[PDB]
Amino acid sequence: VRPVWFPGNPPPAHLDGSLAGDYGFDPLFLGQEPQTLKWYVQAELVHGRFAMLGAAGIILTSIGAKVGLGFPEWYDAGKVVVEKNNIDFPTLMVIQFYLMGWAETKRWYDFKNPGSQADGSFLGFTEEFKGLENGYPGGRFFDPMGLSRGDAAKYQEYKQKEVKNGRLAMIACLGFAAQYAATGKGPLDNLADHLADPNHVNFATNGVSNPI
Amino acid sequence: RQSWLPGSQIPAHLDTPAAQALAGNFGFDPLGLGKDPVALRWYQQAELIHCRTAMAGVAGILIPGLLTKAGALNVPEWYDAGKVAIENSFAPWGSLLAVQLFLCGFVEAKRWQDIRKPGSQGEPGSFLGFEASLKGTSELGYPGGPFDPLGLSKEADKWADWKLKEVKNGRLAMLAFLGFVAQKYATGAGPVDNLAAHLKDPWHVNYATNGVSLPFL
Amino acid sequence: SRPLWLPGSTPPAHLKGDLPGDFGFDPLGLGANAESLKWFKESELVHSRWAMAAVAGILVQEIVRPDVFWYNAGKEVESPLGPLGLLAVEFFLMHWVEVRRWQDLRKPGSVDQDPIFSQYKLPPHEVGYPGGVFAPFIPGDLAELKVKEIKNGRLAMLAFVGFVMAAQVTGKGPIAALQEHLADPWGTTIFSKAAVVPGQAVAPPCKIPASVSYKGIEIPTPCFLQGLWP
Amino acid sequence: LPSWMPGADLPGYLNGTLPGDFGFDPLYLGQDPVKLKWYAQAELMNARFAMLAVAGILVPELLSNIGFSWPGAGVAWYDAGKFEYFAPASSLFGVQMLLFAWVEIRRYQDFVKPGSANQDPIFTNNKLPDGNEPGYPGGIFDPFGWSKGDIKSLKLKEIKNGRLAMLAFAGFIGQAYTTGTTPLKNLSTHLADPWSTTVWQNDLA
Ligand code: CLA
Ligand SMILES: CC1=C[C@H](O)CC(C)(C)[C@H]1/C=C/C(C)=C/C=C/C(C)=C/C=C/C=C(C)/C=C/C=C(C)/C=C/C1=C(C)C[C@H](O)CC1(C)C
Repeated sequence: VRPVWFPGNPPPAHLDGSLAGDYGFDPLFLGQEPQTLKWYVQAELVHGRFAMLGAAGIILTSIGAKVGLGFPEWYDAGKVVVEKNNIDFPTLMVIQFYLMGWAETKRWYDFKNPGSQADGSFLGFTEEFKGLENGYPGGRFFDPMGLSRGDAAKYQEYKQKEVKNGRLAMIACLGFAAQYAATGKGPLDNLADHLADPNHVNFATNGVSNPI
Repeated sequence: RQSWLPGSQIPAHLDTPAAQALAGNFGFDPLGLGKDPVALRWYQQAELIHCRTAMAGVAGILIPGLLTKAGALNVPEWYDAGKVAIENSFAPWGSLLAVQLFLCGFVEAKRWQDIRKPGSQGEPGSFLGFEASLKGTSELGYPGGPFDPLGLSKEADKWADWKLKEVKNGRLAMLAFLGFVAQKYATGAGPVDNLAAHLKDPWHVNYATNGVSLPFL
Repeated sequence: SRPLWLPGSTPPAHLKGDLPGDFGFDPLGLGANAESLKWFKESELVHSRWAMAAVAGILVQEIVRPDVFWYNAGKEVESPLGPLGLLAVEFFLMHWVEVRRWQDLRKPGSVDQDPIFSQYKLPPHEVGYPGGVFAPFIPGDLAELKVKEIKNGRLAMLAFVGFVMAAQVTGKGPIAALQEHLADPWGTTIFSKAAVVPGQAVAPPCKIPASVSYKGIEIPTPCFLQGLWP
Repeated sequence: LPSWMPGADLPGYLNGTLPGDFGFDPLYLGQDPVKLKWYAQAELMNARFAMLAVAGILVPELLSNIGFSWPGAGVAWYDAGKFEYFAPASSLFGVQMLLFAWVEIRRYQDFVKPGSANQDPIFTNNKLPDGNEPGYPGGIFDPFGWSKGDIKSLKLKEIKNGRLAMLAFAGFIGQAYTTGTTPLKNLSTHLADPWSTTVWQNDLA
């Protein structure tokens, strides 16, 4: 048997175990249609990748912030980076939308037509924008070291590791958000605060978490 | 074939031997206007005329606009060229507009009757003798004879390339003129000065900063 | 199977024994693709050779001309040559050499001929080991000297990163650091300078300064990965 | 068999018939043979006007530093438009355009129909020989008895010197726009101190 998200319940019919991180977790049956499930697969992978990258950013910047280097904490870095160098806010946002819109649109229309961008329309590139699977766009640009086309079972292991770490990162970033909303301080500052007095500094003491 | 959006389903009316034989076909019809081949014919005529007059107008804006930053050709700004011209001129603007209405209506009537009937304007005795060379050249919108004096339209190997250059430069010209209008209402100076003020400080002077082009930020 | 690292273990299925100095060390599987493995082979060879030359440079530079801090040396040696001129000569010359070598990589057996003097032609080779005028003679045999060069290279690369951190913690050269460590082995190690406890964490102070004013326009000088030291 | 990148694949449409065929077209500008013909003729003409131009900028300045006394005493090459001639520049432009209209339209008439502009319209005995070669006229345009040798070598040489002169005149424009001085003075201050007079050095001001 597979390990299920809830030992004892059989897994739903549309979830089999061919995917990565497949634990049969779908109580609302949101992914019953195969196209909808395929789209949600891509959604989970993208959210996970941005979450991993973001939480790495938060943790590293906070490590640099507690030690006396002069880094701002993550709720202040936007203001001080825009303010301190010279940068006009809206032009930066607009260029963000330019580049992100270009690449993200390429991804969208590669989902609609699965092998369309490998035609040569972009400057000269062929078979380096052809996708490998759903949400795994491995070529020379996106898998430069070349891990996807060797050691297939070990590659399945890498898929499993990616999905697990991504989910952990997503709930980690949610942790950063709600944690800052509750305590109003930096995250690794909270880690050191809880690590100094574990029995008396936790969520059951802020007065905001449990209002009883 | 090229498409505007690689991977997008090209509509079936732009995928025919009749529609692929058109200059600058790139399968761009999100709002499905050209479902009627007659309507597509008429719209192609509209695109060609707009291309040609757009190129002429935008060239008239730019070339005096550029050369006035050099020494010669003291030309006023394009949004003030009329006033100064009419103060230079000899007649009031009403009579000039009337005369151009007449002299342009005659010609546009000609061209229109050639659109409704392809071999129309050449039939014996109609004009005083230019009926000889007022037929079409088998592709509507591209007449011959007294048009194309230099004979560039005779060789068959450069044909589609001359066409395609025309339509591409024309589309770019229409975009340019719409840009002239918007830059006039947005910043309040000549287009050459907008180019200079943007090259001088790119990361600070654009439409994210002019305070009108997007007011919500 | 000769020995292997962590002896008794099993090598990966893609490493067999064709290459010099392969011992089955790929837990990440970064050499599954042959087309990757050729590029990474060349990468290892080139990094090893640069590191060997640089480590010998640092040692001999300290030995012959002591009290010239190699980590500062750019702020030092400045000559009647301008630094801009030196940068130019380096740019053009090294650009030529690297482009030639890379052309040999991506298209094998093409750049073997001298362009100017059309008589001389480099003989056929195996990639990464050109030979010819690049090696006048072999003392010993080839297949052993390949192993020896890879071993001395990997050791040298580790030696250079050791030099960098050994400068960014102490602030002295390599041999001077060795003298300091032999002066008090129990008291001068990396474990004797810094530690992390769930209570508190302490790191060594950075000996190396901030932005360095070379010629007015200052060069910002950070230490590598400042915030994660012990 | 020479290349611009020894080992890299050359485009298929280049075959050495053109002078100086080194297989260089990373943008694929000459796929159609018609564009190849027009581009080849354009290259020849741009090359010849470049060579005459660079000669006309070197020789006056080279003979300026030696110190003769014709009134072209080294004024500039870009200050040739503020000098008293014996005619204002307007009539110069007029006569220039008339004569060059005659010559250039004649040359174009040779290019469109090769073998048709050979004979002198006025004195109808004088006629070019039948070695037409559109772009390489012959006859009195090769008056001193050359073209005896294997002319592919001389064509190759002409195109090489032409390309070098085109890059040279681009150099004159660039240098005179940036440093705003005369070019042999640029070579003078570069031979004064080669290590503190470079492009990277000057562009940091
Ligand atoms: C310049 C770096 C470099 C590169 C590119 C290689 C490349 C290679 N080595 Mg190699 N090696 C190196 C340095 C390097 N080596 C050093 C310094 C040592 C001594 C520790 C060794 C010891 C070693 C052994 C013992 C073996 C190899 C083998 C191999 C080959 C197959 C493994 C593979 O795919 O790795 C590809 C390598 C990379 C993709 C580089 C990864 C760089 C990562 C991403 C950076 C992160 C490193 C991290 C910061 C830790 C730093 C160390 C710290 C102490 C500073 C391959 C050609 C095996 C072999 O010969 O089989 C053919 C083998 O048996 N190497
Ligand atoms: C394609 C399509 C298809 C699908 O189906 C749908 C959709 C998408 C919707 C569509 C799109 C569309 C579009 C976009 C369009 C645009 C247009 C334009 C822009 C035009 C202009 C156009 C423009 C134009 C003509 C212009 C013209 C101009 C002119 C004359 C000018 C004149 C002038 C001059 C010279 C100068 C003087 O001093 C004054 C003036 C008087 C000012």
